[PDB]
Amino acid sequence: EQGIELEHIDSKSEFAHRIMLTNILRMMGCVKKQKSARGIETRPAQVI
Amino acid sequence: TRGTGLMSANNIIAEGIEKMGVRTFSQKEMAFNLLGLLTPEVVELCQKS
Amino acid sequence: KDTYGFSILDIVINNPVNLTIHFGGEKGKRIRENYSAMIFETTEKIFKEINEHSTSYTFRSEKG
Ligand SMILES: NC(=O)C1=CN([C@@H]2O[C@H](COP(=O)(O)OP(=O)(O)OC[C@H]3O[C@@H](n4cnc5c(N)ncnc54)[C@H](OP(=O)(O)O)[C@@H]3O)[C@@H](O)[C@H]2O)C=CC1
Repeated sequence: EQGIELEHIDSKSEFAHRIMLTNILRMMGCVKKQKSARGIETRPAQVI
Repeated sequence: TRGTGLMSANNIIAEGIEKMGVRTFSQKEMAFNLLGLLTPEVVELCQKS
Repeated sequence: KDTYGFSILDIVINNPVNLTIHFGGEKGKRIRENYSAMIFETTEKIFKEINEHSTSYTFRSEKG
């Protein structure tokens, strides 16, 4: 996001915030749900 | 980090920044630092908290 | 499940060919300890590969 100040935050900024925050939270949740549905409590995934 | 992605375009001032005793990293260096977090001891440390 | 990290019912029902036990986290470390404490005094340790750096162990077979 280049040259997008506060007054310019628009569709593209929302899509980037989705990518970089909300879908990373969703991917973490998906991994959790997959390991819980299989009873995996002793092989945690490290999130960098 | 100097190189591409988002931090490129700033490579011409990296030397000026480093003149203040700061360190800028190449992508290999930053990758080495990040892979340092996947070492067995850091993994256990993350499992603790 | 609490002591050795596997369910006997799962083995009886599905007959897996291989089973890996993972030692991540506190619970995993406790299970690893239970695995390491086993001996065959006659004092050889059973599971001689398991040590304080093992992250997992794998029971293996051919048919089940
Ligand atoms: N100095 C730095 O570089 C710093 C970086 N960071 C962060 O660390 C991370 C390092 O990445 P970096 O290489 O620097 O940044 P880049 O922007 O180069 O990396 C992002 C990459 O993600 C891929 N991508 C883009 N959009 C999507 C999408 N919608 N879906 C899937 N993949 C996509 C692209 O590669 P492709 O199209 O080939 O898949 C792109 O090259 C970034 O998240 C950055 O914000 C933080 C602080 C400083």
